[PDB]
Amino acid sequence: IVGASLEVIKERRSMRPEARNAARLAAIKESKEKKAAAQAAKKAEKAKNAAA
Amino acid sequence: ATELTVQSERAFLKQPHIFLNSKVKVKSTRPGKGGRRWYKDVGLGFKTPKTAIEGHYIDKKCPFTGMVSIRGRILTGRVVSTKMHRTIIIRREYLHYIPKYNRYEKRHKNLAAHVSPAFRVEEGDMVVVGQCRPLSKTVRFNVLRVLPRT
Amino acid sequence: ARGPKKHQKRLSAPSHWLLDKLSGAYAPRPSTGPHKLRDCMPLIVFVRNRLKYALNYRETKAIMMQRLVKVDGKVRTDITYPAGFMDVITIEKTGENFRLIYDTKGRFTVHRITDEEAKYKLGKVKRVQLGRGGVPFLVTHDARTIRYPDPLIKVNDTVKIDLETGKITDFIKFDTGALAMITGGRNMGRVGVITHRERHDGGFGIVHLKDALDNTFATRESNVFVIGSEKPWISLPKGKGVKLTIAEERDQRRARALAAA
Amino acid sequence: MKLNISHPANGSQKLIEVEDERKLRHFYDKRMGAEVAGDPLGPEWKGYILRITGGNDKQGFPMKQGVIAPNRVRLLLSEGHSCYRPRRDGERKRKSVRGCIVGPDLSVLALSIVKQGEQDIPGLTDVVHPKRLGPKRATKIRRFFSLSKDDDVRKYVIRREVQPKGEGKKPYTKAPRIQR
Amino acid sequence: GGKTTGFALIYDSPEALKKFEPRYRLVRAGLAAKVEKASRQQRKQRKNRLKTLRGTAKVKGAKAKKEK
RNA sequence: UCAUAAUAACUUCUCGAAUCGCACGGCCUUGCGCCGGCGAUGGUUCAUUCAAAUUUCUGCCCUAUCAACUUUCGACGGCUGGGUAUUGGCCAGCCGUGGUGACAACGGGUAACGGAGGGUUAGGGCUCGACCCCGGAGAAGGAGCCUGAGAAACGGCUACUACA
RNA sequence: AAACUGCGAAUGGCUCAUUAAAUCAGUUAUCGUUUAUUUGAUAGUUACAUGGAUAACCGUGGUAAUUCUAGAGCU
Ligand SMILES: [Mg+2]
Ligand SMILES: [Mg+2]
Ligand SMILES: [Mg+2]
Ligand SMILES: [Mg+2]
Ligand SMILES: [Mg+2]
Ligand SMILES: [Mg+2]
Ligand SMILES: [Mg+2]
Ligand SMILES: [Mg+2]
Ligand SMILES: [Mg+2]
Ligand SMILES: [Mg+2]
Ligand SMILES: [Mg+2]
Ligand SMILES: [Mg+2]
Repeated sequence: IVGASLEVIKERRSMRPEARNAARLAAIKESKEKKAAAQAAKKAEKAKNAAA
Repeated sequence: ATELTVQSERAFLKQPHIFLNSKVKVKSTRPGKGGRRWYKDVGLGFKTPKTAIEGHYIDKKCPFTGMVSIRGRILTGRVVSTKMHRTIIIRREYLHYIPKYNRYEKRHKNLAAHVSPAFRVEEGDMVVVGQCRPLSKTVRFNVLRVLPRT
Repeated sequence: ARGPKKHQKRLSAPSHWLLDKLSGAYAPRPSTGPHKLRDCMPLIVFVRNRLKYALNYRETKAIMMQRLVKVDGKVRTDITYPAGFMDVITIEKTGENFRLIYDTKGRFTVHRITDEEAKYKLGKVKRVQLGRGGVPFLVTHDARTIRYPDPLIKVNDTVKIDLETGKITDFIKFDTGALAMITGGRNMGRVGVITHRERHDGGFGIVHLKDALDNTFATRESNVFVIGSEKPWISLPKGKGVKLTIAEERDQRRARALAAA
Repeated sequence: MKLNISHPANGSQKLIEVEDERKLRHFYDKRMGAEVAGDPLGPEWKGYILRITGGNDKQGFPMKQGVIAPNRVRLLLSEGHSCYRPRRDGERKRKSVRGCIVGPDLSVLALSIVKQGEQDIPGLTDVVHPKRLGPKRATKIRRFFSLSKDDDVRKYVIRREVQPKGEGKKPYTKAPRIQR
Repeated sequence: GGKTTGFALIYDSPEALKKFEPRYRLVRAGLAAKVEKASRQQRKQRKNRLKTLRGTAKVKGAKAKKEK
């Protein structure tokens, strides 16, 4: 396809599964702290509720 | 009416949805429930003739023991022809008013009605008819009562 | 004629809409809905021609797009919505409620009502029977269907509707001595007490009423709408539908004029 | 007599003009959708087998698969047929189409390459035309890049870099709206 | 006579005026400018003239080069 | 023989939601866990609305130099089916011989679309009504049909005749 | 923008050729039928999401001629 060169498509499709597994764990982790940040932001609203 | 036999035709004549061959015999007062002859009452103060209840004729156009309901106008008349099969012709007379000359003239119309085997109709008789659904090309009425002779 | 019609010619509209014969060639042509086409009150005509809130059509259709006006507690957004007898129309921004009822001359009139009483209705029942699954139900004159009604309730009666939960709080039997208002025929706006009823087998019975002023009149059952036994539940408009003849109508008109000034 | 030759694999097409009839003799009496050998056409076509895809008459009428005649016949073309696009639901218009048996009367043939040969074509098989866009459904993307049930398909999607006209700022990225 | 009668509208806010008041009166008062358009017949001619082109009718000069 | 319920079975066989937008919420076994609001678009049956198609009774100008008409190849009625959204001589088979008329049938004329109504006045009448309201029919003359809830449609298609 | 899909295009407007129980008028029936739409009720016998095409589009043609169209590559 025009967007991706032949080398890109082969390497992308042929990425090793072990690397994919690591990629999954890496991707999930930032979302996990971001969700914990979501509770921290909710605590920020909780502090606003306490203030007023 | 005068009918020699009830089953004198190519097919077999029977009332629809009336079960007639049951192993167990049960006696009930209801007309159609037990398996014997079925009949209804039209209404409008019209009494079911006695000959209908014990008669054996089969007719799908009679208001009694039939599948036709009566609704609409009720008319009366004089029979003029009853010499065909299960249908009669009655004659109705009235007066039309001409406004310019301040007087009337007679006029008449002819009507076709279905007659049930329950009644016996002769020439020059009073009958009362009721409207029903189209039964033929030119038949839309059914006889209900025959008035006594003078 | 190759399908259903969608245009209505002026000079053919119902008389009680009170539309001028000039200033245009067409009429609102009310859309299909819960009420009969012949005797209905289109929302556009009511808002624009009677209350005079909207000058013309363009902002008249804008009003419903703002969802300001509602009928029976539910907002309607179509200009040609068929309103009818006993329906309640509520405008919250200005803060009042209206009920559509005939006057003594046979046309709809404006009638202020209080907020606490403007939250219920009542309607005559058209048919009662059991539906699918053996569940009994009834339908009234305003296409209200209600399941599990009181088994004693029969046809031609009237029932009070909450209009918020649709539950059958109360009802009125149809018998002699009740107070009724006529809804069809030439006797538009009359209110009377049932004197006695005579029936004809085969359909099209007639009923005889008697007014408070010892007047007498008769009408078909399809045009009688019982609204109470005594002390009618709803608030009647001014004049109570007594149909004074023209002689006293002119006498009272001059008496009121001289009394005021 | 023109020839429209296409290579689906490389996405490349070309048009050739042929005026010598004995080279075109072996195409005669063939049917639509058949297989033919291109050896008599010329030395550069050795080892090539072609599929007959269609053609046009001198008058401009198209060929229709399934009608056996060397002349042209009138038909009542309904909706769903090949050479008719109705302008209204259920409307049918009578048109004229030419049969599917090849003959000397037609003006242009259209055909495609089935099997690559030993020789190369100077202007047909030496270039490849990029596909304009890529897959748009989640299942298709997963099947294409051979992912598994849980692999966060959201990251794996083709991106094309587009830029504005002359604002002087950096270009941005646009995405294909994964469906389902 | 020397008396004259007309109609008046009073609005709560100027923005409320422009939200509900018709445009042509705005042009009458000078608050808003008029809209420039071609005649009704020329517009009608254009709309039906573009019914003979299929796809991307905005530019249709690609078929001018077919004659060579 | 209604609404509705129950039993024994059947079906190239249906429907019972793989759709979209705003809001950012609440629980503890803290898992990218569970629950939760208001709208749009659809969907089986009943009711309603706009209707549509058939249908009962009575009412239309002049003419007898039009007095008997209808049933070859349905004209009147009975029965069994087919077809239609349904009744019905609407159609296919079998069996009877009927139906209308001097109270004007049948036929011929109409410079005849029907009605609400216009003109003219003691009263009674005579005459007009293509035309703004209601109903019916047609798109040069005949027939046939697709799509669609709805058309025998013509600013939809097919064929013939005559023009072009 | 373009294009697929949905709805409407069977309403309006014009004319009076045919038509003498035919159309039409007032009055009845549908327990003899169809019904888009609107309105109100109403249906417990891989699932964290199934499968192939096609339009728009790129690029190449035929005919003096029309809102005529072919074959090839994508979603
Ligand atoms: Mg019309
Ligand atoms: Mg009745
Ligand atoms: Mg039959
Ligand atoms: Mg005789
Ligand atoms: Mg004529
Ligand atoms: Mg007229
Ligand atoms: Mg027509
Ligand atoms: Mg036609
Ligand atoms: Mg035209
Ligand atoms: Mg038209
Ligand atoms: Mg004429
Ligand atoms: Mg609904």
